[PDB]
Amino acid sequence: GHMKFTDQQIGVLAGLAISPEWLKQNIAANQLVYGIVKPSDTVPAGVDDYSYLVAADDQDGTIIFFKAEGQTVIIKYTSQRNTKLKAKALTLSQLKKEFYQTRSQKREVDDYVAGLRTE
Repeated sequence: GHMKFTDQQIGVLAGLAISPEWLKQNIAANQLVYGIVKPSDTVPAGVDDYSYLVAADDQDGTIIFFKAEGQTVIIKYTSQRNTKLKAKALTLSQLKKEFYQTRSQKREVDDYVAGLRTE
């Protein structure tokens, strides 16, 4: 912990970085779930309390794992469910300066945080 931001707020940046259009299509109809891995369901290695973005209908379709630790985000995404994740490490600053530059944008980004499902 001892961090800043909230995971909710960071995941939008992490998926605007990785298929922003797929993030948008799903938020348009609220079809996007924000949920945590946990020792809960079938998952790959190295995500043990990572947040994962998927749509409720896109299970095998497309998926984006992320976790902010400190001032880094390790985005772990794939286009094939049955194979391991890629890795994009960025600083939390990188993502903020890509998808949180302006003041007006702080609406839209936080709007994508408030048009997700959580369960």
